[PDB]
Amino acid sequence: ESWAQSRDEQNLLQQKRIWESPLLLAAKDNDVQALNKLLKYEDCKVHQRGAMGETALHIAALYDNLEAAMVLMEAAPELVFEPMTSELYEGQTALHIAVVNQNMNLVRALLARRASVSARATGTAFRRSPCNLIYFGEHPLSFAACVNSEEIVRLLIEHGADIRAQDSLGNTVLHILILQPNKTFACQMYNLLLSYDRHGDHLQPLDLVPNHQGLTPFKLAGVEGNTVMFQHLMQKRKHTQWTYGPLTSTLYDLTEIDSSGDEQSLLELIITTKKREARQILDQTPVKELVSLKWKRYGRPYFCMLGAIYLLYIICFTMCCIYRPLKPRTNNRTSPRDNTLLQQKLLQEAYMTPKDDIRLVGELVTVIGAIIILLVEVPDIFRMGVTRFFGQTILGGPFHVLIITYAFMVLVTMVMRLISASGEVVPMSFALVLGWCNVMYFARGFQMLGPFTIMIQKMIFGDLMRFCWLMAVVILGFASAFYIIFQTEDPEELGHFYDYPMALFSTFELFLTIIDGPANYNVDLPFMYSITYAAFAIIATLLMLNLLIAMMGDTHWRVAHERDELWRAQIVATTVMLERKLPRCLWPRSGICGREYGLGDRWFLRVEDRQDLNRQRIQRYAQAFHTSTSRSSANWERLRQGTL
Amino acid sequence: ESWAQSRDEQNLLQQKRIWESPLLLAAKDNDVQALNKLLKYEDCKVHQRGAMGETALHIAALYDNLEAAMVLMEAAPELVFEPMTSELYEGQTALHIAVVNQNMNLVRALLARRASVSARATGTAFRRSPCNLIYFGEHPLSFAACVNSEEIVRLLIEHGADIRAQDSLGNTVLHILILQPNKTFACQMYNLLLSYDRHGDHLQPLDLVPNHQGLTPFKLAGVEGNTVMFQHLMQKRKHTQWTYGPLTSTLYDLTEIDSSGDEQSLLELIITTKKREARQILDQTPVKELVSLKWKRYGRPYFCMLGAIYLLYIICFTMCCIYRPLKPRTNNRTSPRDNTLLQQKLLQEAYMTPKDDIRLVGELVTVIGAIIILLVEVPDIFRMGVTRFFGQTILGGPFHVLIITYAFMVLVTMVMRLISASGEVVPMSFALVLGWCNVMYFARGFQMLGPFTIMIQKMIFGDLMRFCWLMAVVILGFASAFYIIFQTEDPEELGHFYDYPMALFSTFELFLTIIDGPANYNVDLPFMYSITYAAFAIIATLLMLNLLIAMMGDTHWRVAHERDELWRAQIVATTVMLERKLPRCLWPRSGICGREYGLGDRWFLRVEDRQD
Amino acid sequence: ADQLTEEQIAEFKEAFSLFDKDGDGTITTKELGTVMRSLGQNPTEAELQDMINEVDADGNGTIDFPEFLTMMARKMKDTDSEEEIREAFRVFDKDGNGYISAAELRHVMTNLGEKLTDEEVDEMIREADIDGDGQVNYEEFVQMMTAK
Ligand SMILES: CC(C)CCC[C@@H](C)[C@H]1CC[C@H]2[C@@H]3CC=C4C[C@@H](OC(=O)CCC(=O)O)CC[C@]4(C)[C@H]3CC[C@]12C
Ligand SMILES: CC(C)CCC[C@@H](C)[C@H]1CC[C@H]2[C@@H]3CC=C4C[C@@H](OC(=O)CCC(=O)O)CC[C@]4(C)[C@H]3CC[C@]12C
Ligand SMILES: CC(C)CCC[C@@H](C)[C@H]1CC[C@H]2[C@@H]3CC=C4C[C@@H](OC(=O)CCC(=O)O)CC[C@]4(C)[C@H]3CC[C@]12C
Ligand SMILES: CC(C)CCC[C@@H](C)[C@H]1CC[C@H]2[C@@H]3CC=C4C[C@@H](OC(=O)CCC(=O)O)CC[C@]4(C)[C@H]3CC[C@]12C
Ligand SMILES: CC(C)CCC[C@@H](C)[C@H]1CC[C@H]2[C@@H]3CC=C4C[C@@H](OC(=O)CCC(=O)O)CC[C@]4(C)[C@H]3CC[C@]12C
Ligand SMILES: CC(C)CCC[C@@H](C)[C@H]1CC[C@H]2[C@@H]3CC=C4C[C@@H](O)CC[C@]4(C)[C@H]3CC[C@]12C
Ligand SMILES: CC(C)CCC[C@@H](C)[C@H]1CC[C@H]2[C@@H]3CC=C4C[C@@H](O)CC[C@]4(C)[C@H]3CC[C@]12C
Ligand SMILES: [Ca+2]
Ligand SMILES: [Ca+2]
Ligand SMILES: [Ca+2]
Ligand SMILES: [Ca+2]
Ligand SMILES: [Ca+2]
Repeated sequence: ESWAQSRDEQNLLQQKRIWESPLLLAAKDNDVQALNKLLKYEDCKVHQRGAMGETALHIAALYDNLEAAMVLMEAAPELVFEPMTSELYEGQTALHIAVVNQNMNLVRALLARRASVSARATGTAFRRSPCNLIYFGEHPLSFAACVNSEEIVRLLIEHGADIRAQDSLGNTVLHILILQPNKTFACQMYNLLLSYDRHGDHLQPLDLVPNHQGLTPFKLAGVEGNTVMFQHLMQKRKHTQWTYGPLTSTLYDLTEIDSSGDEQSLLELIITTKKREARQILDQTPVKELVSLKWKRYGRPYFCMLGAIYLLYIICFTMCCIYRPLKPRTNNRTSPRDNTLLQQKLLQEAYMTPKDDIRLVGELVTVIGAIIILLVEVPDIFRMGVTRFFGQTILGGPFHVLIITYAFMVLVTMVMRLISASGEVVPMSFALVLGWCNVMYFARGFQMLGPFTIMIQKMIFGDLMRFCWLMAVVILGFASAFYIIFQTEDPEELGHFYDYPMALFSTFELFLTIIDGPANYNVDLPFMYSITYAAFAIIATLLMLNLLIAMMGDTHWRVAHERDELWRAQIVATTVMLERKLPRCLWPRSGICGREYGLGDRWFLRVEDRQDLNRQRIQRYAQAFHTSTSRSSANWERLRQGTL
Repeated sequence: ESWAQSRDEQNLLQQKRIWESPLLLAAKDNDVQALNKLLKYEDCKVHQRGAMGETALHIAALYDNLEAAMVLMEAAPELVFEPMTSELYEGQTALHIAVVNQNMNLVRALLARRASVSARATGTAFRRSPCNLIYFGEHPLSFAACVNSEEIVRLLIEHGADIRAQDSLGNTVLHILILQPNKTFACQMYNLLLSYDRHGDHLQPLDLVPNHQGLTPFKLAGVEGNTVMFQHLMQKRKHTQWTYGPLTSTLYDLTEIDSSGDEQSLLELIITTKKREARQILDQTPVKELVSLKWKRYGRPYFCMLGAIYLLYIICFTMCCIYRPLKPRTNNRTSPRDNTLLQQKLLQEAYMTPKDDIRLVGELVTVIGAIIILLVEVPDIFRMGVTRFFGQTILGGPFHVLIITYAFMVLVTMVMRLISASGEVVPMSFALVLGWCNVMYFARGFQMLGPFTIMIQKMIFGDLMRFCWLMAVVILGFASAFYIIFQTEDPEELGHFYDYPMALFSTFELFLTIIDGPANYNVDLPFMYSITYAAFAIIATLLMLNLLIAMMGDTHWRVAHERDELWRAQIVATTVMLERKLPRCLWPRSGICGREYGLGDRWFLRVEDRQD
Repeated sequence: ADQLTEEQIAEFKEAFSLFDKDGDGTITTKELGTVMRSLGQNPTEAELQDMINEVDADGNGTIDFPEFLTMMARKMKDTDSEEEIREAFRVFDKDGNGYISAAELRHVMTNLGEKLTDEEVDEMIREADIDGDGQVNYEEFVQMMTAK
């Protein structure tokens, strides 16, 4: 936060040093007459600095003064070199500024003066951060490729640029074009920059070299959500086999998409990244057909066998909690005889009958099942991460936690059974509601139940959590109000509020209207009570519980095409998980191999389709070569009013 | 599923055989220089095959090489014949490929070489399936008519095509034009193909011959939902009588629409098909006025007389269940004296008083009414079907099942009364809630109650069924949790959870908030209970019951013009049912006959309107 | 051809694509022959030879995308649009493909209330859809503003 305060003080100080210098001020406006008067002096300070460590040539290039800049190069040719020496704009030369301002004459004048085309603008104002508004790169070729100047890119290559210039992030030129906000003009430059490669043997062509994260330009478009760049890179990886009328048969290349992937493959990059714009690549031309062929064939049957093994596991655990051992109460009821009702307790040497030998089999099924959970899930938590990015995988989220907490509470019950501890009701009654509500994990493989389980999650971390802060405000105010009213009275004719922990649990239920409400009709209640309960029932039942339904109802139609995009991404996350953990004897590799068909060793997936025949489009571009309704039109005027 | 895996292996193998053959590769690109070097040899394998059983001429026609294809015809004229011999593209000749690629010079070159214009592309890649992306037909005239090339259609007729070419489905050329995805250009070809008929006497003109399902081109547009082709075929079947200013009086022909229909007529085809695009033909120009004249005149009064006979039937059955015989308890209360409250039981020789002779009349009304249901409904289930397509008629759906299950449970009660079995409460208490909720069938003839009964059905098989899977997950988790908490305690001060069948029935009701909630306030409840019930009431009452109202409220405005289209189709299904089962003494035939007006023997319906 | 905005290049890119039915960047006389036969015309082999050779600056014999972009800027019809409409379209279009969709008019209408059914979203599309792909262009988007 204080860095932006310090960065603003740098820019105001730079304007101070220009006004307080006769060279820098004259180089700022244009003052071509004033430079000849100063530079003819003896000690006219040609290597003068500023706040950004800039010279007079950096100023003349920044404020776009071609006439003043040539005068500085004539009187002092050493200023074409010597970049800025500040921390912020470190390494930025005068050639960098002329390229970003997209000047054509000043760049060509600097290249005649033997400028460095391989300098590095390695300051903190050019690095990829959310603080900086731009990420252009480090090299002059990277600057010219991002401001969309094809003249300067062609000019820089002819003067000996390097096409394989890598940053401090490792990004080449082709990686930087993907990270730009103008998708369409980045495609036009991407064809240009590969066109001037054409001799890049190197055992690495050009667009296959990765950055320091191991990502090619194809996979970096997959992570960053460039839908436009992704479709442009599909042109290289398809082959049209035959065109039979309105029917083509293309042949996509699954060598960087399919998750056979001993390396990190594209379906793992998209499904683990946090951006909500990368999940739109799951609807493109090779990826949508790849997931469906995995899910229909081998994804759904293996997911419904794990849904039936887990369901018979949690029935076997349930009947060990129903038939758990109990003996009648040993000593006495003599705990104070008006508030005790427990009459059985836990047994120590439970296994001494044949009916408990069946249960011992059922408990060893449970405990072995609780170890297997902590061996397939915990060595992914402590190994692939130190719990920094485990929370939201996609939005899938809690079912990692609910299956760890289940396997913990079974093993707590194992400890309390061996040492014969007292209360096993507490570790069990967590382990059942954690156990059965984890069956909701297996409702993502059914289209009926899929998008509904996402809306349960988007209410708990949202429109139910913001209601439970303003519920606990209310039922602390009224429960402490109802407590002091019945504090001075008789706690057996109306005992909803005799303890303060009980008064919090009555008012929590009167807010929810699940218990009835304090009324006796034989004895005179306090006169203050009927006032403060009629005040309570209006802002509990008439206002705030009818404001959840108005708020959950408003949300449910707004996120109603996002939860359908979230469900199609829960299938991809499930499919990649089932592909990784299962052995290779099951789950054959997707696509057709190419060894016995003369295509190499890579794996292909063909897709045929019937496209169209749209006459009005194709006839308009052909001549260019030559040698229900009523309320729809109401909606467009609603858009014209909104636009205006 | 494995067929598409096998079909992909065929296409990759075809590209292998082309590259591994010097003839087929040279015929692929164009290589007109390379063909003259190979074909001048002695054994240059002119009848060479591939994966699809194709020749070099099939390859040159597929990749659109006019120059290479003529060289193959000069060096070997036998390749114009000899179609593909694979299973997938069986029978496809080289003329078929030149027509689908819409080449004009290659077709005319093949017709000079005496090509077969009556060949059949009878492979598994041309049949009408959801696997294939196209259904073009079998004949070259069928191929040219579907890719919209009027030049090649005129070219094929002049060289002796057959205008009545029928497929393996029986479809003619005019049937295939209806099944195409471009509706407007199919209308333009439909006029062209009839124009070249013009001598089709045959005792069958051209567009009256059916396919192997008995459907004409007019009725096939009705089934498949071609609204554009349906309005185009109405031009033949109307007659403008007079035009009086802004007022015309047309005269539609009800000879293939009206369900007098000893054959299968168009109102039965639309109302039984599964497509949701065929129900838009119920709003067109002769059909909308035909249904309303049936429903207002003879459809609604006969449906409200069956609604009043059935209502007095289910009152007569109700009072036989109220006045059913009971005697006081015979032996003892001695079943274990803390959990028994029943104090009457069923009588054996019930009919021995004059007040039960009235009921015997009322029960014979019921049982005879239960046989008549199983004689007008079961001989349509076992006869017209083996229960393959009984389920969703339109969406009407359950009322077939609820009236069979009612007539079954009455006859179970007849068996248990004759053999004097013990429990008649179980077959009756089904038969009443099945009996009275079937009165909701008769709410489709009232516009107030019509579209509301459809929304009850579209929630039960939808937004209530997906909630009851995630309700039974919750009330198995908490009911097994609440059971073990009160398992170690006293089952009379708070006995909501003493049995496991009772703990499932308490937590089902605490989820619905219909019973109150376990609270005693005299004895100390378990400390774990107040935690796990406050956890329960948040995700039962505050979350998930307020998420039905947010979900049923979101659905109700999305399907709010579909349920109005579903109601206007429930009237047509009711009208056709009432027309079929009632005799001809009632229900006069719709429209005006034409015997005494000089129009033939067919039946007409005039509609006048003010246009603009 | 450096006078062309972001939305025109996105229109002309797929316009290049449905000519080129082999998945590269080369219009041979073959692929323009496959188009002109599908228009019902009889392409003269001299006419197919001329139209490629007329606009092919490099001399390879195949029209690529910068030559198809150079030709289309010659044979550009016109556009004289507004600042307010173009800034509206670039915000409405989210992924930047040069096209507003049926999935992207749901977002604009949810932004200002306006409960549409998914049928009524497609009923908005077909009114602005001049040519037809189920998408509204930038040229079609301008057309639905200055109509009044
Ligand atoms: C002892 C006998 C009866 C065998 C019992 C084995 C199964 C009942 C257990 C053992 C390991 C379990 C699996 C361990 C890990 C996972 C991953 C887990 O993944 C998530 O939670 C992803 C969603 C998220 O990001 O939260 C879902 C449950 C699952 C498949 C579990 C399903 C149930 C399994 C197969
Ligand atoms: C915004 C509110 C006013 C909505 C309008 C509803 C009124 C008709 C309700 C709400 C508040 C109620 C009052 C709240 C407090 C009291 C005091 C209450 O106390 C007594 O006089 C009897 C003593 C006792 O009840 O213990 C009697 C009912 C009464 C007048 C209630 C009568 C009905 C009132 C006016
Ligand atoms: C002694 C006397 C009173 C006998 C009783 C005769 C009537 C009360 C019964 C006999 C036949 C019954 C009919 C048999 C068949 C049908 C068709 C049935 O249609 C369906 O099942 C709905 C169609 C769909 O699923 O969409 C609705 C009830 C109805 C009219 C029944 C209404 C009640 C009827 C007229
Ligand atoms: C009908 C579907 C679509 C809704 C979801 C099913 C379950 C969530 C509900 C509905 C039917 C219910 C069952 C209907 C019948 C019974 C028998 C009945 O058990 C008893 O005999 C004990 C109670 C008694 O004896 O009074 C009550 C519990 C139970 C299992 C109910 C438990 C909760 C169930 C399974
Ligand atoms: C999601 C929640 C946190 C939103 C806000 C609601 C809270 C104010 C509720 C939810 C859980 C409730 C607690 C659940 C369990 C108990 C134990 C129970 O206390 C007893 O042990 C019995 C009373 C007695 O000591 O006599 C009732 C109070 C208390 C703390 C409840 C007090 C009110 C709490 C904190
Ligand atoms: C306190 C003890 C007794 C029980 C507490 C229950 C809580 C912790 C459990 C039980 C029910 C669970 C929820 C059930 C359903 C969903 C929707 C799913 O898409 C993500 C997980 C999520 C959001 C679960 C989160 C954790 C949850 C709220
Ligand atoms: C278990 C026993 C006692 C109860 C029987 C209830 C069942 C058989 C009955 C009661 C109410 C009935 C529903 C009532 C309403 C509708 C809407 C209608 O458009 C189609 C039928 C449908 C969907 C019925 C289906 C069957 C139904 C659910
Ligand atoms: Ca109540
Ligand atoms: Ca090409
Ligand atoms: Ca070129
Ligand atoms: Ca878009
Ligand atoms: Ca368009």
